[PDB]
Amino acid sequence: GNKVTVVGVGQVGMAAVFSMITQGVTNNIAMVDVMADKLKGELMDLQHGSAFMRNVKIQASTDYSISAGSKICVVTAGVRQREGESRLDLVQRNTDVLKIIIPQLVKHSPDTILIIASNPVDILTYVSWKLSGLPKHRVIGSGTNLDSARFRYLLSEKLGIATTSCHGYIIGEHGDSSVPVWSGVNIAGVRLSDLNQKNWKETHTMVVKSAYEVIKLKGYTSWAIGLSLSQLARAILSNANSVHAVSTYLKGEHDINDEVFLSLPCVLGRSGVCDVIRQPLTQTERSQLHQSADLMAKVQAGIKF
Amino acid sequence: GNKVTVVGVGQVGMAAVFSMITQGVTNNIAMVDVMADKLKGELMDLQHGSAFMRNVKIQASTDYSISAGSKICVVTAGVRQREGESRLDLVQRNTDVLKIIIPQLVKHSPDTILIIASNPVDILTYVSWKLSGLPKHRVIGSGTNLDSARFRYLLSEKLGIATTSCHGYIIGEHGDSSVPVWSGVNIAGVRLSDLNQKINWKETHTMVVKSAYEVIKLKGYTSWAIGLSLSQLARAILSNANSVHAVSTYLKGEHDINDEVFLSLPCVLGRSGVCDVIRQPLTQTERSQLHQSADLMAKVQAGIKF
Amino acid sequence: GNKVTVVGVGQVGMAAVFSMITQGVTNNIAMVDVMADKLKGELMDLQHGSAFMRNVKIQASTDYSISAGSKICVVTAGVRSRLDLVQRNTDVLKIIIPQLVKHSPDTILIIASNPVDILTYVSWKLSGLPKHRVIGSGTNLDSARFRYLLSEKLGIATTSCHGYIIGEHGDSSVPVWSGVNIAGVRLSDLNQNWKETHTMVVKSAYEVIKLKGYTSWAIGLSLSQLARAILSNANSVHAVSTYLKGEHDINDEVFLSLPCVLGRSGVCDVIRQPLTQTERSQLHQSADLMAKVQAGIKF
Amino acid sequence: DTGNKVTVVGVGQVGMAAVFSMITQGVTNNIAMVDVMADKLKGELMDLQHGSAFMRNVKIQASTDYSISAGSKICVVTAGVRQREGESRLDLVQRNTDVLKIIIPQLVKHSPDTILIIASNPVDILTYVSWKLSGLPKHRVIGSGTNLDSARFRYLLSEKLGIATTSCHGYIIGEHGDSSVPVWSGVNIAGVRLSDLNQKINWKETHTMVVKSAYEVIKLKGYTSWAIGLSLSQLARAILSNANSVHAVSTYLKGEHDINDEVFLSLPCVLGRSGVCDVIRQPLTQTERSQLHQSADLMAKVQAGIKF
Repeated sequence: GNKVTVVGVGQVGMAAVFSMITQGVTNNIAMVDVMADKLKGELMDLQHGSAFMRNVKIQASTDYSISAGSKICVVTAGVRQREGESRLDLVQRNTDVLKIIIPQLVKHSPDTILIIASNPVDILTYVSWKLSGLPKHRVIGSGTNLDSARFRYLLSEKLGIATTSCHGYIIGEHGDSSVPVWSGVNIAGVRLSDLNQKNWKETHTMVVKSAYEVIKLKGYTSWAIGLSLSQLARAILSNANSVHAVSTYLKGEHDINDEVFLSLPCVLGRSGVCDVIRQPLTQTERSQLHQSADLMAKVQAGIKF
Repeated sequence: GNKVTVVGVGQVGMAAVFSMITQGVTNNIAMVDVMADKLKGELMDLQHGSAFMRNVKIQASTDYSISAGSKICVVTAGVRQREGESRLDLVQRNTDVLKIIIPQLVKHSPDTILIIASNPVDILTYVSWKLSGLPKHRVIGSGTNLDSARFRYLLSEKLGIATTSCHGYIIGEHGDSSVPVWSGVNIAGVRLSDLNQKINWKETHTMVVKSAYEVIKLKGYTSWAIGLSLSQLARAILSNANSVHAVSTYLKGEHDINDEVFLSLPCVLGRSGVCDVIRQPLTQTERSQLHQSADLMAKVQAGIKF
Repeated sequence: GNKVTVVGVGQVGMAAVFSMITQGVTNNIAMVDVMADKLKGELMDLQHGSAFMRNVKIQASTDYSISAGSKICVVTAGVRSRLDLVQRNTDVLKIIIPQLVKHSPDTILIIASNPVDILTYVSWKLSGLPKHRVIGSGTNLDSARFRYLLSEKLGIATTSCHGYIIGEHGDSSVPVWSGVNIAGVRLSDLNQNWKETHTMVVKSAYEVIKLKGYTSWAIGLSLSQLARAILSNANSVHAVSTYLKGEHDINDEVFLSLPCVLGRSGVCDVIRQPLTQTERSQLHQSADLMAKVQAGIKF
Repeated sequence: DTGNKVTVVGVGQVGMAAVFSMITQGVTNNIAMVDVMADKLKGELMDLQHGSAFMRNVKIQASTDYSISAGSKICVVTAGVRQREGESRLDLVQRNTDVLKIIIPQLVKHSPDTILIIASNPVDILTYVSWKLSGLPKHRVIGSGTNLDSARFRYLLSEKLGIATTSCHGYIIGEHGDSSVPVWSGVNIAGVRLSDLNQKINWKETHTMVVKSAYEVIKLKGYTSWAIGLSLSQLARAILSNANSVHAVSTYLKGEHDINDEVFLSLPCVLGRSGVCDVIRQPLTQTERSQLHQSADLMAKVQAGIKF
């Protein structure tokens, strides 16, 4: 009832699996990738570590039949952009990988929920949704969940107040164009303009600026997205109805008419997206969302399915 | 540096002790009361189950010396209201008990923080503060902390959304006249006036207060819920969390209140006690209710024989 | 499914429920007793505390129908000559047990009423359930405290001190010294008297009742541990009152504690310890006496 | 406050798995990472901080300057080379010793009261090398040794029997790897020795599986990371929490089991805040003693060829 499949045993996929099994998110994991020896090595390494825990089942194979009956499939596979490759060509090369992966996941787990983590995550969540044939509420992307959490942490740190009392989200397109919803940020219910306790825009820039600096320094990110994926899996498996900013089907919210995926705070539970939190955005916040959706729709129109 | 004393091994005090040691809040607990056999029996019952919890040092005695060096003293000792007993009579009977307890705690733990959990909690937090001689930020009462948790739970149940995204506080005087700060309620950053979700409101607060009294009417007392509440408050302080909790706190100087009373406000709690008070922009109706409660509290305080 | 019903909302029953909900053993609890106002009072007190926790379902009623579909039913209800005391508890259980089995035919029974061994036998017989689906709290608590105190004396963590008390709960229980080891080293071999540790574990248990009137926290924690083992399918080993006939050359159909492997189906297996003649004679002496008392019970 | 400060040396796959294990399992809230790769250190630091909302509050430092390790209670040493094709044991030991000659004096310079946990391979010899280089008391230097293999051993016994690992007891001791010693004389299930077991749900195969599967991991991905990271986190917790729990770790062996060689090999040790508080003295059989003595003999000879 709690089986999770992770596709891709690179840095992100292995950090996701390891976060999930050690944080007790699930005790039933499958890993799929194309490199048989690497897959078996990671499988055996984790099973040797399972020694420290109780009842953890791990499987791994190049054969997607190993994923059968998964409640969630987490997709981390993709390609890195080549120098001088266009944005559309990079999306298409990832799409061609997902053409192979996505229908196989659904064939073996027709009731699954998909969580897409491959970059660029918003358009590849749309692509995976289209390829899946699944309902819109059963396909999400890791989106801005990690950035929103780090945002709240940094606000909490500046204020000397626990993160559990500092509330707010980053929405929209993952990365530099994402939208800090300052109009909803509040500390114990007090909006920032109202704070009388014992500029801020840099905090958003910092969060999206640190994320790209990691890749330049160590070549990739792994731990933070791994923890974010583990949190999203827990919310779904435990039927938490907790709220997470994740890439989600956007058309029909915020006057957006383009069929795209961008991050919004979503109520997540066993059926997937139960509802989206409808934030009263300012016109400035809304216009940025619309601009991201328009540009993303234009790239999507060029994808060859 | 994590020692907690619990005064009173009645239902509330034992639920607090059990909550703290089974949830890892502290590993160093002292229980004080006047009932020597009951203290020893509770001590030995908790010790008999030692293999089923983290290692903990537990002491129990009628001698307050075992409380020496406590970071927090949780005071749950007191009487239960008698049939027809007036508020003044009940306050004075509890004050008489506190006159014995409080100076002994402060003698052995001059640097302690007091958490008062006897009813009526707001006035008895004031009494304990006045008797203790301690700084105002080092004496709090359980206040509306549990009421506020229940408030957010009932919002969560009505909306189908986890309590971790349903935000709001009940402030003021614990009980029928407490104040739901509707103006600050928000769901994932969305005020109620702007809420547009798939899955009236004022009933929720009435449900919190009516069900609270119904517990006391049916079994005679509350124990489990308040025990968990006190364990959460102790955790916030011991762990230096700077988390926000609605607790009975020194009110003069907040919201233009000039009465030296204690009522609940959301407090930032850490190792020093109350680090700060969250200053909510109250509506006129919310503010006037707080003021009326403060005025009535001052009048009852003037009748207490110290 | 993880629904647990606790029968009896006295001190032991409430301590078991509170341990289970706060230690995360289950999020689906039902409580049955005969006093409705006390029942709703406890229900509501726990529900208001669940405000601090995620999705916990609690029900409480004098009607056994609210126990329907329980994976485990924990029975703490009892009454305060020894045959007459056993008879009065049997009459109470004559009403309780058939109703529990009616509403949860696939349930496992954990009996906590005293005297636990004979009342586990009585519950099993009244239940019509397979022997592997009815256990008693038995010596599980005393064994755990025994290991803790050995560890404390040796200055080594309890997780490396191993051993069990078996047999009849209380003064006649059997410390199985032949199986006690520290990191795989038997006590006679330790290169880094003892009987007093067993005596004090059973002496302490009775001292608590004289001092505060009852025990609650320790047995509550023990019951929570047994429930977790069953619900999580741990196959962990716990000394519990269990069907004895056929083990250790016992021919009488009685219940006493042995270390049992506990999982989703109940007792998966019994750990078969090589007992000394003294250890086995004590077990047989207890079984012999239990058979004679059971022979006088009017069902 | 550095009361639980851990330094991890080396931010390769082992060191990062140890760091991540410790901070996400709450073992310590104060960690320092030291290596020679400035950018990698900063990237790992920032990656872990980026995920700060998803773990308990923690102070993380990372630097090529060992000054950041000052006041560490434990230093976990994972830096080292990977054996090259055809490389002799002597050559591999000396290449790792060259690295430790740099690392160990710097650790004890900045944390004179620290405990060392050595995790580079070959762990038993390199624990001896680190002890000699550190000048620390014998009970304050240990190696990861056979702790993980003992846990896997107990897990395999548990899987064979259908009984939780918490009731399957036993240790592998001696030299980590092919020559390690399963202490069959001390293996027991809920207090019952294997020769007495009569339960519902070839024994030697279990130890062979543990050693052969460990080698296979290294052949397939090139290294182990997740399992050893969890093992190191468990050892750190035992020491930091003063647990006095028993772990098979590489430890000073002279004077135990009639061994006269100043070597390190794994024995079950009681671990707490002072380091090794005591060694569990198992009544080993002739065969178990023979294997342990042979490993100690050979290890003394390898140690004699090390150039300090």
